[PDB]
Amino acid sequence: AQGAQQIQLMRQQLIRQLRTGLGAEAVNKAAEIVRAHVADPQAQSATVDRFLSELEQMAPSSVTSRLRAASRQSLAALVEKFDSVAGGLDADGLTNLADELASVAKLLLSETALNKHLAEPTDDSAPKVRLLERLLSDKVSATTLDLLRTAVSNRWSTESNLIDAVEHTARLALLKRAEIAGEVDEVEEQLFRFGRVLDAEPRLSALLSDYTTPAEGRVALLDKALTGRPGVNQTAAALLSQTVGLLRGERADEAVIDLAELAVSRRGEVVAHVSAAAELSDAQRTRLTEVLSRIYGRPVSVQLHVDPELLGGLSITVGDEVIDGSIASRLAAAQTGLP
Amino acid sequence: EVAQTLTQADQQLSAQGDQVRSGLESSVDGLSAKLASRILGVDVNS
Amino acid sequence: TISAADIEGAIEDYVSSFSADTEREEIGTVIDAGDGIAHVEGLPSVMTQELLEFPGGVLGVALNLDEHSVGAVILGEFEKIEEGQQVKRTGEVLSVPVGDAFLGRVVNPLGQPIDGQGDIAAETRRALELQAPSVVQRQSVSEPLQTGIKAIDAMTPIGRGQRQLIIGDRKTGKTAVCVDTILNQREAWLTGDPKQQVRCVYVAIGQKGTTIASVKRALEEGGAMEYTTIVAAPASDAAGFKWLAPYTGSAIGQHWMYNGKHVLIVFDDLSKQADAYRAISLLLRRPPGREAFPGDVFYLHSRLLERCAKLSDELGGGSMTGLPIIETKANDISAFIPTNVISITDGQCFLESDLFNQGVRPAINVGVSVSRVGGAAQIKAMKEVAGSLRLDLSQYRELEAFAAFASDLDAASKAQLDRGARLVELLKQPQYSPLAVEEQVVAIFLGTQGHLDSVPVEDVQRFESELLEHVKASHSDIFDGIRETKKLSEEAEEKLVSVINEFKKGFQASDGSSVVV
Amino acid sequence: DGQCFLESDLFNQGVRPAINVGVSVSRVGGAAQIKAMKEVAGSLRLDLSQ
Amino acid sequence: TAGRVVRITGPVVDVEFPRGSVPELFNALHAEITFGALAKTLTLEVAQHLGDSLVRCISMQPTDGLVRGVEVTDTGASISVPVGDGVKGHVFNALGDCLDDPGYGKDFEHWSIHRKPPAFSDLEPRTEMLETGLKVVDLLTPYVRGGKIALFGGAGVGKTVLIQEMINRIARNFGGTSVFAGVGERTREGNDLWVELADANVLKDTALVFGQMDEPPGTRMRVALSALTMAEFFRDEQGQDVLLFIDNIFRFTQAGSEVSTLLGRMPSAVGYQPTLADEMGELQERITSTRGRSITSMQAVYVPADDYTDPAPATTFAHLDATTELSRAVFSKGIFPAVDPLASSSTILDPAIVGDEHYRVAQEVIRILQRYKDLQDIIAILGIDELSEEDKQLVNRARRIERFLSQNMMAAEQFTGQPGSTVPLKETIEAFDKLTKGEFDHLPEQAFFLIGGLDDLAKKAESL
Amino acid sequence: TAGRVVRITGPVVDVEFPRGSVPELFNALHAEITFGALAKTLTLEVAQHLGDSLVRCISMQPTDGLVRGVEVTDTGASISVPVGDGVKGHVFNALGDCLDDPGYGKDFEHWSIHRKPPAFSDLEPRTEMLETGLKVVDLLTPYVRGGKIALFGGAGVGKTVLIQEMINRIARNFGGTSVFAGVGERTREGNDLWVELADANVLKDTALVFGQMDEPPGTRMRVALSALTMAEFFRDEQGQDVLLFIDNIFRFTQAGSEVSTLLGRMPSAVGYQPTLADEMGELQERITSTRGRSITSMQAVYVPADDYTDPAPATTFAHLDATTELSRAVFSKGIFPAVDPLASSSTILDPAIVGDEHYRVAQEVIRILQRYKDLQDIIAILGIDELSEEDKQLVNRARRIERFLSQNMMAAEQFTGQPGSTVPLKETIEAFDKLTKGEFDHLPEQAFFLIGGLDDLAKKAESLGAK
Ligand SMILES: Nc1ncnc2c1ncn2[C@@H]1O[C@H](COP(=O)(O)OP(=O)(O)OP(=O)(O)O)[C@@H](O)[C@H]1O
Ligand SMILES: Nc1ncnc2c1ncn2[C@@H]1O[C@H](COP(=O)(O)OP(=O)(O)O)[C@@H](O)[C@H]1O
Ligand SMILES: Nc1ncnc2c1ncn2[C@@H]1O[C@H](COP(=O)(O)OP(=O)(O)O)[C@@H](O)[C@H]1O
Ligand SMILES: [Mg+2]
Ligand SMILES: [Mg+2]
Repeated sequence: AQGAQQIQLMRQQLIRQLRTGLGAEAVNKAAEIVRAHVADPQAQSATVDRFLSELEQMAPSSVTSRLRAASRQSLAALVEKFDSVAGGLDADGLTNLADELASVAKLLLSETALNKHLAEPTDDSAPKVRLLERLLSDKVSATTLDLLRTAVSNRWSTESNLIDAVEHTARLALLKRAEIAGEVDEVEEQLFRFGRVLDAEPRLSALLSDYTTPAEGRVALLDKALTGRPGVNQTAAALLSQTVGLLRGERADEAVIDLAELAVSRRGEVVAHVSAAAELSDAQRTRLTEVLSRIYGRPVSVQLHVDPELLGGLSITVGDEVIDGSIASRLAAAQTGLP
Repeated sequence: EVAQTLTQADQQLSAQGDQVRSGLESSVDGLSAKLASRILGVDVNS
Repeated sequence: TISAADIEGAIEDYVSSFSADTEREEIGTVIDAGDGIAHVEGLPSVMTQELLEFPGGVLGVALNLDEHSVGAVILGEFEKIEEGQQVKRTGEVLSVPVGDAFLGRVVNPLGQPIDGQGDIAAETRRALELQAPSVVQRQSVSEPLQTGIKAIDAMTPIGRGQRQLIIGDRKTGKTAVCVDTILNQREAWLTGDPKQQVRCVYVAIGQKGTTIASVKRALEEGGAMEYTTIVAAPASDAAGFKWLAPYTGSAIGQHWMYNGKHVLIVFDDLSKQADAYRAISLLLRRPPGREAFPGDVFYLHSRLLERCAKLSDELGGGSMTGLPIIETKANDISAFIPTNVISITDGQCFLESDLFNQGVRPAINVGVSVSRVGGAAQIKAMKEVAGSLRLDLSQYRELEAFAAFASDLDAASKAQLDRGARLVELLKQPQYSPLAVEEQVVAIFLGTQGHLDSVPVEDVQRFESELLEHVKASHSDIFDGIRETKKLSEEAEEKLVSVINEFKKGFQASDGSSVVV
Repeated sequence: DGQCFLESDLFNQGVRPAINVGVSVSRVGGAAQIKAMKEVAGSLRLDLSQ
Repeated sequence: TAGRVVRITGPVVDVEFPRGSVPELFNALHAEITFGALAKTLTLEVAQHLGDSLVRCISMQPTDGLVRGVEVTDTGASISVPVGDGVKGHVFNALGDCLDDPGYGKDFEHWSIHRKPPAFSDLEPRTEMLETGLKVVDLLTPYVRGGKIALFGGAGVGKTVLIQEMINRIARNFGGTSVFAGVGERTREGNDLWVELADANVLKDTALVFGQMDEPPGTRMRVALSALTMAEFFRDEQGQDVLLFIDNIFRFTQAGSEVSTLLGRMPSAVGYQPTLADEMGELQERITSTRGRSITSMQAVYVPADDYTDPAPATTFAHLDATTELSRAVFSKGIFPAVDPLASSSTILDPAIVGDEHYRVAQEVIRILQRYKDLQDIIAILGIDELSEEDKQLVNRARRIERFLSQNMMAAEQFTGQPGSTVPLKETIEAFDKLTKGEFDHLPEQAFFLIGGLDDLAKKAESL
Repeated sequence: TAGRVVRITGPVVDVEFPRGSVPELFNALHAEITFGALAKTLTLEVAQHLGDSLVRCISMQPTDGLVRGVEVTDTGASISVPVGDGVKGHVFNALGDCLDDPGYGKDFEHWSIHRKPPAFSDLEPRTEMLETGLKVVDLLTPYVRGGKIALFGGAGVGKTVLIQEMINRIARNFGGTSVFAGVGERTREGNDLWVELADANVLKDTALVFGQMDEPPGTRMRVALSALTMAEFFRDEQGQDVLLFIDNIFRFTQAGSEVSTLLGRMPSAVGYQPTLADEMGELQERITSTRGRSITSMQAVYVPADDYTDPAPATTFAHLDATTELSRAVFSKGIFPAVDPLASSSTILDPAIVGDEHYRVAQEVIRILQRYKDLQDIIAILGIDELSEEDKQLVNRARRIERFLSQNMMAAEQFTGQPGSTVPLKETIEAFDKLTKGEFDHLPEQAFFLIGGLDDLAKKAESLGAK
């Protein structure tokens, strides 16, 4: 009986082996067939349209992190103060204020002792404020003094959070002046393009991220190497130069991506890094933005990342959540789903 | 006896498995076309 | 003969229904990996113990949830993990398929067959962490689980729903005892009545693959493989599988137990699971305690072993009996893990190397082996005949120092010594030879009624066996009576005595001495 | 490549050098002796252990 | 004001609260696991204030299925258990939830399980003896009222019957109640105890609190405190004498060690928690007599590796007032309760406490029994006839004494129809004085099994 | 796309790579040391992905003279070693470089030293005695052809001598290929084995792979994998019975521990790495026979401080089909081989395989020796005269049995000048049956010490004036 059972087991082992071989060759031929069919751009457009239709039927969902409670609350207070200041300050004063805040932040980063004294949590605000005037009461304008006094009058879990908050305020001021100019979309696009190229050129990002070297040399390199070109927004270049100058222990391309994310968040949008297999159409782009906004509610700014391996569909990723309509992903699923 | 039956069955089933592999090489086109149609979401004749 | 119709049928069915529509997936990224642990940033909504899919079909378990990342235990092929890989959350805690189709199959802790015998049809799925039956969902343990070993069945009886630890040094016969129990369940299986049948689960944790193959071969020889399932976590498996294997076996057994079936589950052995869990915990940087174990190793084993229970008749009356194995070093039962498991379980069978070498096989130390369930796990005949064994053996062990001075011993004490010698020889049992409960009852009746007093020690074993043959050959009605009434009636007792006396007239001792009267 | 175990109990008993014969050993053996010494002392260590 | 989960590491959960809403130490917080298979409400006991509005908590239930960021609610008080007469006849867990009838006791008054011992000035300075009514305990190992009694016994020596007997006697004579605390309780044995107490009809006199094997260390650590809180209510509020059973106290110590390890504390000698003595004191110091009422505790003690110098038993024995050994030999001899009269001991068997006559009779009984124990081996191997005439006289007297140390227990009524007996202490003293003087040697041994005072002895003698 | 050295701490090196260029786990990287005295090319094995494009690596050679920031080149694969029939008769190191003839084997096929074990369905239990000619081994722990054999023992109890004896008795006339793996043992012993195999004409069938105790932890970790890869090629590809000798496998474990704490993982009990059992399981499970493909593997397992409860030997025990436990107590008595009969074991010592007479005689010998061990302390204190007559007979019989279990081994002549002897299994069974029956109780016990069969016993007894 066990011998006959062994015969049957070996028979169906062979059957499973043959099924696996047939499935493998069939999926390989299907991959070749889809590769041949997808060459036509009309096929690209049809696949993207079908994925958009599928998304439109998708039921809407509902759902810096590294800051702890005290640092996050103090940053919230600082941004609250900054908005009120900037509203009256207006664009030119915003330029001056951003430069002054960046200089103050790099000074704080340099003088570790001063940073520690201004960062240690304390009950009262009179001593810290008093020292702030005693240091730079008249050197910089009143707006910067008020913002710095508010920044140091609050509590921070770690001292580095203070420098981070000041840098954030300076970035916010630059973004606010950009908004006043009304070319916010231009700076968004420039920042995202710079992030993409820095990521694609890790050597340059590593060279910039070496904060041991003087800031002036790094910013000069950036000006005369990458960000200084006829087709560059002035405000985006200023933001990139500011972040690199103040950079310390942070990935450069990651810093640029953070600038872009903050810039889009200024108006409340959500950045959706849509990676399509080909350049999209205006109608398709608008339809995609609308459907993503409906799914996630909040307005969505879509950044396109073309790539051939996708073969179709859109591999959307927003807010740590991915909708993978890629045709290549479908091929992988077909191959791996076999018995 | 179990061992000799096992080996003779092994050789015969290997032979007929090669034969069935030869036989099933034909219908691969249809199955691959069906799979491609399903993944693409639109039927493709090729 | 392999038909080509099914070959095409399977693939055409698969492709025709290859619906791979898109869906929203929470993603994370591997930020570091090492030694079978991967830390994954992202996955904000992942649950503790959630299964995670890494690229290439790799699986992990989310164990450490932090504000920075998730430390996950990779369940296999850890070398494929790389920094930057995308990790998906399945949305499920660990679960295994369960069903009657798992009988006769060898699977890994995820339920995937490894015997190469094809697919296993799952009746349903069951989470590994489903809570144990509550204190009010049980009833008293009152049904014997016959191991077929006279030593256990008489001295440390095991009832259905009990957790009896098998603890001893290496090569003392622990696996032999467990496999003997599994084989002894064959007659109950053949009965066909589920109220008598026992499904068996054998969890092999950390054993080398050829050892598991040897155990499976032994089970095949005895026909036990029709009602046995083997969950294999060989030594080459990731620490995650070694840590999960007992829980997989327990989940399968629980599926059977909650449907009114009776299950015997063997864990061979829990010490290796504890070692694997300690490895995982240390690699996760969890605080170590005594012997470097984490603070919840006792919880590990206690939650595992409390799922073996005798359910109340409202829930179906099914049961699961646990036979955890613990390997001690230098006979140190006061080590951390032996102490924990001894505390957790109902009774202990202590196997000793010195007894094994002395010829006492199975090498169970009846002096220290205990069964808190006791007589409730014995049939009436067994309880009656075995009543005097404990005191007889204790007195014999006390008197063993006076072996050579029998002239100075009073008549009673020399009788005690001789009876104890015969009884020790009685409890010996060859490997892979379980005895039916009626056979054990008759053998113990021989020992404790003084019918062995006229036989030399060196012949007792042989005598016993031959007598058991003789009865089964010509006086099977005694075995019937015992089995179908669970008691030794007076008429049966007298008939058995006459049969014993006739056999003694027939018996030939090794040295030619007459064993008559 | 072997060891000469020295014991204080052997030293106090008068065994000087206090080499514990049973556990002391050389892993080269006769190869490290001249022929005559190897002949006379072929099994001296085993003799003394016994 | 509600917090949210930040870190989950096994039973340890870190929770972040708003700036000024951090729970007090030992507060109970409630979280929710919504995953269907494992859906439950987690009770988290606050263990440490990590700073920056984070608290480290021990989960009382397994954290499998718990998600980061889920809301954590503060109850504003530590673990509280229901108190009052309504808890008797019911089974609760360390958290106060009723097991035999979920939802029961939710409207009862609830007391925090963390309470201080009676004020030093409120302690009854003078030790007092607990007149159980059992001859062996009253004479040889008297129990201290408001004291602690270690109980030692293997399987099948009548330990459960002795617990039933103590419940019966405390309920009947003293008009008291009983709280059983199963620390590290096996679920099978918990169910068995529940059913057996129901069968004996003493479940109505007892409140059962189970922290089981398969629960995380926190509940096994706090179940003794929960049962102690119920007993403290019975003593201080109902003005009753309470008998608290703890089984096993060593498992309370081991759960404390496990929790300490989980919280990152460095182990002290032999791997135990650094605060082992402090934890044991916080527990055992609440079991005392105050305001004329008392909690007396009988505790099962496990000794690791039989090492009485091991830190856990060494710490526990600092608080124990008496010890009661249950011997399989005595049980096999049919003597009930199977108390080993020689190994069992009491720290108040002292003329200062029990008086001169009691002490003298006890010492004489101990001497006779000890010398009979010495003669046991000679009698067994060489036979009784080998003994001298004085030796045989002493053997007869000692056998009679050890048989009279047996008694017909109230709990024994269910098994054997004969009802139990209570022997007044003075009657026991005079009876054993007579026995040690040989004033009963002429009577047969059988007259001395499972009887009460001298009246019962005589009456059974005329029955032979 | 090349990495750079960031941190150097002993045998562990941290390397930073450009994002997207991080080597996979167990990849082999190359770094240059250009200091004149110690100039070399370090091979680094990627052990961990530390994050931020940093990888922690184990160096296979001493890192002396290495400089932070130097270029690290990723080979894209794991450490690979030559495989084929050409490796026979040559000595390789853990990295696959031939030592006797440098440059040899570089054109061969190369196999990665990291491999998965055979599938469970392919495993077949092995039960076939491998007669050796040693009385104690053949009687009480019979070896399994195609099975796993270990020699446990403390330091300097006779593990290496017994390995050489088995090479003389098993590998000399073996049909197939032999692979010897020196794992963290003495270089002098490796050279001696090389010369001995060459002189015995066995080298041409043997592949030697050496990583000595003087090498860094990484080499001692991976030499076993390299030798096992060679053996696996012979088993799976060439299809011939393989003899695999490993000495000492414990070193593998030790090597891992030496680096474990430098790799950032908290120590386990007794200072071992937490991954002790898992690494050991991977390695051991790779060493096995599969259905129709035989590897007879014999491993010497060091037992630290003579402690058999140590985690390393305790974990190794589970992986063996037969174990010969060498004891310091037996060694100190002058009994050689210093086998502890009461502790050694074999899975084929049962009546089904070895037969009823062999099993009966072995059980009787074990029972007698166990009783002798039990009575030894009584004899030490109270003296032998206070035993019963049967106990006195048993003591005499047991002393003679334990003497007769000793044997003059072929490899031990260097230590005694006495040529070795070989005893057939049937003669061993008959002789020990006679001993247990008391047939030789009259001969002096010294007549049983370090001899061969019964003829040698008679001759030695005659030499002592007894018959
Ligand atoms: N009753 C018995 N009679 C004779 N030999 C037996 C008996 N039980 C076990 N043995 C033998 O004892 C040896 C050890 O048995 P077994 O493998 O079951 O023990 P173990 O404690 O599980 O061992 P390990 O530590 O290897 O897992 C084997 O040779 C087995 O055949
Ligand atoms: N005084 C007594 N009278 C009658 N029966 C008793 C007495 N004491 C004990 N027994 C019997 O002995 C058994 C002892 O078991 P148990 O009470 O559970 O003690 P343990 O918990 O130590 O095993 C009980 O089942 C009971 O029936
Ligand atoms: N069979 C034997 N006969 C005589 N001496 C031996 C024998 N085996 C070992 N020895 C002695 O014991 C020493 C230790 O043996 P060896 O195997 O080299 O060490 P290890 O046990 O550490 O491998 C040897 O160098 C030798 O001197
Ligand atoms: Mg085993
Ligand atoms: Mg050696």
